[PDB]
Amino acid sequence: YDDPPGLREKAEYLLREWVNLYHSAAAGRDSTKAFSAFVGQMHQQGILKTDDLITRFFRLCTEMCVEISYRAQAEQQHNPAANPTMIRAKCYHNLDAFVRLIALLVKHSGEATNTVTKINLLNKVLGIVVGVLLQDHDVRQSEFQQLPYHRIFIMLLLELNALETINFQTLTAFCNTFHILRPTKAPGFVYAWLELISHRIFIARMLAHTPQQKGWPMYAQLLIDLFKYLAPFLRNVELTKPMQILYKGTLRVLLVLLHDFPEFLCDYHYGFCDVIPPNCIQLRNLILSAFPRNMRLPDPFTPNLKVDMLSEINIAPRILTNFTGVMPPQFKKDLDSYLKTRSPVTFLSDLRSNLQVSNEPGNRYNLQLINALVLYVGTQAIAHIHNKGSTPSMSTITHSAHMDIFQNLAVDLDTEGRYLFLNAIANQLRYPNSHTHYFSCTMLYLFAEANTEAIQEQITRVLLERLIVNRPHPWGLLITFIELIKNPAFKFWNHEFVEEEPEIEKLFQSVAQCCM
Amino acid sequence: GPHMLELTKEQLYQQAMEEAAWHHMPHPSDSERIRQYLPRNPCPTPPYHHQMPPPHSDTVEFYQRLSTETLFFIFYYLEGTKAQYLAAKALKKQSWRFHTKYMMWFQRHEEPKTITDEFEQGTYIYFDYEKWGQRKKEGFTFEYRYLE
Amino acid sequence: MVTDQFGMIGLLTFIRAAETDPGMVHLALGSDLTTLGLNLNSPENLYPKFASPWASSPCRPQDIDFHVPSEYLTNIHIRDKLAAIKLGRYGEDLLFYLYYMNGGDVLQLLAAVELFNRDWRYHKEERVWITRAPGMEPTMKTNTYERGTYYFFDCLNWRKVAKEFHLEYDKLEERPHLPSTFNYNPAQQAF
Repeated sequence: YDDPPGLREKAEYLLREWVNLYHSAAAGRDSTKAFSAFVGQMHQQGILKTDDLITRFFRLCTEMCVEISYRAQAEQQHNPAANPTMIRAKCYHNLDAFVRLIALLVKHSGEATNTVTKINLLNKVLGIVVGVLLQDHDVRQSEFQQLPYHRIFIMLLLELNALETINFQTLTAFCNTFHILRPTKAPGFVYAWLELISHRIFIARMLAHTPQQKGWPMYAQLLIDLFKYLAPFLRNVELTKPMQILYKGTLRVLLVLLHDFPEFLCDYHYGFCDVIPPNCIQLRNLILSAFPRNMRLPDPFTPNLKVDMLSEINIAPRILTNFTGVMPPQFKKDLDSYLKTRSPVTFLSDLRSNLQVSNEPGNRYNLQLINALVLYVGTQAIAHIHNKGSTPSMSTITHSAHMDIFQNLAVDLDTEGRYLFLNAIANQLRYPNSHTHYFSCTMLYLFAEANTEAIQEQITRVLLERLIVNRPHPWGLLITFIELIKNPAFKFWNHEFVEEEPEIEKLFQSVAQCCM
Repeated sequence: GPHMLELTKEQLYQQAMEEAAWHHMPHPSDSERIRQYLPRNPCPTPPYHHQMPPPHSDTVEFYQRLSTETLFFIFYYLEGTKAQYLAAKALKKQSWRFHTKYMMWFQRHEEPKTITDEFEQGTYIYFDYEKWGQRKKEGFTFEYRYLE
Repeated sequence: MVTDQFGMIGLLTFIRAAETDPGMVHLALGSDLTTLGLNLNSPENLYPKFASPWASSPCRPQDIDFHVPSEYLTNIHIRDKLAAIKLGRYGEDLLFYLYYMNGGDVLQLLAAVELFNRDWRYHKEERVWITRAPGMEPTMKTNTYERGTYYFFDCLNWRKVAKEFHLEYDKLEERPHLPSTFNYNPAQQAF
């Protein structure tokens, strides 16, 4: 680039040798005998002289292992007789030694001085690797090869991992790099990337072994980066075979998080829900099924289940995603003014227009704003009911500024608006908690007070969509559906609709067997 | 028109780069240390065959059930793994002792003739990794220097 | 009524599209997540043995790297003198270990071949390796079956079991099919 002359040849020699020293018997397993002798060699050859030189050396070392990989993958295709396992072994031989050198340098700097120089050096090397990665990725394109970086990153992570507080500084370094290499930035690195963020040691340290759960918000960012990446592809129905592999991969990862860390998915459900497209029933149902471990959910199918008596109906869930922020400051002010006064009455009339941040003919609605409005109005309603000295009931939730918004949106919006609006209500029908109960009654009231068949059809659609898909199915959603199908308002709706379109009846028949 | 054109040029580019990445997906072995003898060779196996190992095979109690030959095979051709650690543990429990120098597992055939603080001397059965077989050695002197 | 995509009509139109969809993901119907090779019923955490997002099986002990006491790192000093792997030299306990551990590897098959060679047969329904017990010839070897005393391997109690049964050559497997192509990544064809 701006490399002093002979530096590349000098570096490529030093590394070529370390690769030979690393595999030697004398090195000492950890390679410490070989390393002390190697640091000295680096001093006399003057590669450690300046910060810029240490930087250039690390970049040149990375560039060499990348060439060794392209050269290996070349004599793989240009000769099919050559063994793929033997070719892969040539890459690892070189990559592993380069990893040991980095790990031993970072470790040595941490011993000799402090954890801040150690960490700064760690970030310096990752920054350099990311840099080589993005250059290769952008130049080689369709020929880009993920193996050097993927092997470097995991081996280094594993080498550095084995105080606890000191390990958080190292996890943070890796998290920042993983976020820098998120698939919207490095799409050609996506499979290696998902293999990195979902690695059994990474998941463990990040979610289980980091204290006071400081690793939880960082992990959630990486999952949002994944969902944000998949969203346009998922939204556009058809998915390529490579995309289906990534989608099922995401399913496996999430299924592990749902089983091992349910409280994690539970706490960040709003966050994930804001980035997952509404058509991804099963994906979203995994996040909406997450509930705290030691909590007994009554069977939704128990006959004569009075839900209004479960002590959990008065406890609000934890929401770690500050949803209120999406609201334009004037809109939130006008909303708060309406909630406490029922003024201006023009706020309702302008509401549909405000939810239509249509700068594009394709977006049509501001979906994030639709969700925050719904959750905000419900939370404020739950507060206003409790403060008035009551429990959210089918009788307490009605004839309030809160229900005026929901009943307005239900009528005034078009079929796309309404679909998006009801999905926002349905995303709160989860484990037994005050939000599950509030939005269950709201949805049940909206159907029963509907003056248009369309409002009724759409509520049935969002609920049935979510139960016709394979398991898991949220508790609250099942409870709501079971309650709806009992209402005479539904029995009447069903009778007139099933007489006109009969294949619809097979959909309802699916729910008996399919459901939890 | 073409519905894929509803994606942005950047999303079309991202899809291209991911699609290319699929042609060379990461291999199970890219994420684990080198296997000199039994590397991963994933292949299609019929569904009627056991696609997964027996339940609780990951315990030292399971490895104790295995033959000594199976355990020495794990110890030599599966070095640096949990499997090798389980094999060493099962062999130790099965009263075998690893010689640090000769790099072989020895078991007392009978109680030793002599026990001092520097060595142990007597008849031993050992596993020869060169000739791949169990072999006796009378009047052998196991120096404690090479025993943990 | 709702003519649109956001109604009931719009819903069965998506469901009936999964009939004609050769794609492995139908975001409307979903998929049986029990069939993804994760033990969702496991009372123990899954993440410690989580292979990769594409694997259909957990980590085996041979997959897990472990910081074994230095002394056990034999290979670097004994590489040359150490015998090469020849399944013909090894006993049946070893072949059965190799067989039962390498689920979806050439090693399960190479072992299945050495087992097949040693006259062991695989019952495709009973899912066990069976062989002729010493001196006991079947009662009536016929066109479609044979009946007699047979030795079979019990992988739960790790022992050969003499269990007397009737076996239909139909339900019995032929010489193991060794995949010729070396360039196979099961991560690529994962649904």
